[PDB]
Amino acid sequence: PKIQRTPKIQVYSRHPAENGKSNFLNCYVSGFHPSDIEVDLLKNGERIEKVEHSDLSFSKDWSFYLLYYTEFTPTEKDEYACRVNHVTLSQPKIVKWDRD
Amino acid sequence: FQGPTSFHVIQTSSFTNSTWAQTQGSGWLDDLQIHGWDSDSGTAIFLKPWSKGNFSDKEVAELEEIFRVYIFGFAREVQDFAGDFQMKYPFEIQGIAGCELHSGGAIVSFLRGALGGLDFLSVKNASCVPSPEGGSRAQKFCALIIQYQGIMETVRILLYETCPRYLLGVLNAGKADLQRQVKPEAWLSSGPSPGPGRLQLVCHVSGFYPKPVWVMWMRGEQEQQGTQLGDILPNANWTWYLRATLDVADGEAAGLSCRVKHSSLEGQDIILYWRGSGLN
Ligand SMILES: *[C@@H]1O[C@H](CO[C@@H]2O[C@@H](C)[C@@H](O)[C@@H](O)[C@@H]2O)[C@@H](O[C@@H]2O[C@H](CO)[C@@H](O[C@@H]3O[C@H](CO[C@H]4O[C@H](CO)[C@@H](O)[C@H](O)[C@@H]4O)[C@@H](O)[C@H](O[C@H]4O[C@H](CO)[C@@H](O)[C@H](O)[C@@H]4O)[C@@H]3O)[C@H](O)[C@H]2NC(C)=O)[C@H](O[C@@H]2O[C@@H](C)[C@@H](O)[C@@H](O)[C@@H]2O)[C@H]1NC(C)=O
Ligand SMILES: CC/C=C\C/C=C\CCCCCCCC/C=C\C/C=C\C/C=C\CCCCCCC(=O)O[C@H](COC(=O)CCCCCCCCCCC)COP(=O)(O)OCC[N+](C)(C)C
Ligand SMILES: *[C@@H]1O[C@H](CO[C@@H]2O[C@@H](C)[C@@H](O)[C@@H](O)[C@@H]2O)[C@@H](O[C@@H]2O[C@H](CO)[C@@H](O[C@@H]3O[C@H](CO)[C@@H](O)[C@H](O)[C@@H]3O)[C@H](O)[C@H]2NC(C)=O)[C@H](O[C@@H]2O[C@@H](C)[C@@H](O)[C@@H](O)[C@@H]2O)[C@H]1NC(C)=O
Ligand SMILES: CCCC/C=C/CCCCCCCCCC(=O)O
Ligand code: NA
Repeated sequence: PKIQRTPKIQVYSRHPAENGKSNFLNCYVSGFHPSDIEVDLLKNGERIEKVEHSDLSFSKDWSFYLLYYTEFTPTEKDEYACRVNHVTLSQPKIVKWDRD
Repeated sequence: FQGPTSFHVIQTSSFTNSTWAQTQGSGWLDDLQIHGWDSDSGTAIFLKPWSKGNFSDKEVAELEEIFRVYIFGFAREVQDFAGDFQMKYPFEIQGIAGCELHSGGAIVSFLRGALGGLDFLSVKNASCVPSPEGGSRAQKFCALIIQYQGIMETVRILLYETCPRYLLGVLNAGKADLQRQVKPEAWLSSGPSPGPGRLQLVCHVSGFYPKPVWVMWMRGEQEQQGTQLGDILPNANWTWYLRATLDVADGEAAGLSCRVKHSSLEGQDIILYWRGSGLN
């Protein structure tokens, strides 16, 4: 009941990215402890407003995990990311979506 | 039969200080959520139309009451004994309890508790069992909880009598969703690898239900044993995403393919072929 666990952040699209075609952007945040956490999805560095997330759950090793997601249409130049803050993080950690 | 085989409830109780604690909870079939717990009301949220299984509204309400009373009493009791148990705030307690249907039809029940993200106790043969990670604090806790009238008998009934009939009733009630077959989509990509003259090929598989899946890099009929599977990750609305990767020398990537087998494909495996010189 002493050591904290930093969250693992994985960012992936539901379908293979095709510019101009509607898609879903997922952020799976896992492996962390304690459960207190803040997660945003970003478009071009700005907080996406319409984002859904799962109720809290945890894995067999008691580590918490959450799924955040939003509809998005990928384009050539737009950048998307998952921003996470947790007690183990000095500042929010930003993980960019990389289709390849 | 396919789809989930277990039901369980989970609890996360976060103790900020001597006066403030909050609890989150939910109910699950494997990793598919079917109940939420609404702390606004002290009642359950039924996430699917079949989420009550074959239980009557009265029995469902009785169980909501048990959980409501438990959630409230648990925090109070833990705060009352945090002094005697040498607890330092903040701390977080987790619990999981439920039952699972095995091959051959037996249903096995379980209850596990954690403190600080480490195992603390379990229930076995309807007794409180301290886990070694819980130390003497866990032993004190089990010795305490048996002194509370009715708790262990209620836990025994819930685990060994109520949960098995609920599991069977809800697996049947939800079968249209729980045993549905959803075909995955698959695509290939590639990327660098730190090896001289080596690259990493990636086979992506997404949107498949149920969760069991088989993905392998192939050369003709030869399964490439160097295939590495990633984490199986969730999509929203009960499907998953999995990548299979293969580290290969530059001039040896030609001839590779990715083969996907899944219960939904009714024998027609997906085969993707890796083509060279940026031919997608
Ligand atoms: C919700 O569903 C549960 C599962 O129902 C079955 O599966 C679903 C998917 C549907 O297909 C249903 O149509 C189907 O019933 C219900 O639980 C089950 O209830 C039945 C009774 O209806 C019960 O069968 C009895 O079993 C005992 C033997 O049980 C012991 O031994 C077995 C191994 O052999 C062991 O597994 C058990 O744990 C026990 O140790 C048997 O003696 C009974 O025989 C008597 O009755 C039958 C007629 O039913 C008669 O032919 C005989 O001659 C004799 O008189 C009978 O076969 C199942 O064991 C039970 N399953 C489980 C896992 O508990 C559930 O029903 C409710 O709970 C039951 C425990 C029982 O109290 C019922 O009366 C209740 O209505 C149902 N509803 C709720 C609210 O949970
Ligand atoms: C966690 C749940 C969260 C969310 C659930 C989410 C969704 C649920 C949806 C419900 C609908 C679906 C139904 C499916 C459920 C079927 C099976 C459940 C499976 C497993 C459950 C097994 C154990 C659960 C663990 C809970 C143990 C509680 C036992 C107990 O009895 O406790 C309180 C009394 O609260 C106390 O004071 C407790 C204080 C002591 C604390 C220590 C206890 C630690 C237990 C560890 C065991 C070693 C009960 O109250 P009752 O008297 O029974 O009735 C109240 C008195 N009435 C009548 C006057 C009001
Ligand atoms: C134990 O923690 C409680 C919760 O504190 C809050 O939550 C935690 C998770 C953390 O984020 C903290 O940073 C938060 O403060 C304490 O209760 C809170 O106490 C503060 C004051 O210290 C109070 O803030 C006020 O809120 C009112 C409007 O509600 C506002 O007008 C004020 O300007 C001020 O912001 C919170 O409302 C209160 N939260 C509750 C009660 O849920 C608690 O403090 C104890 O309770 C309060 C009511 C006061 O009597 C305090 O003097 C008292 O100590 C903490 N208890 C201890 C023993 O540390
Ligand atoms: C959904 C039901 C799962 C059952 C959960 C049990 C929780 C075990 C943690 C036991 C408490 C750990 C510290 C004790 C503090 C105290 O009492 O002083
Ligand atoms: Na979750």
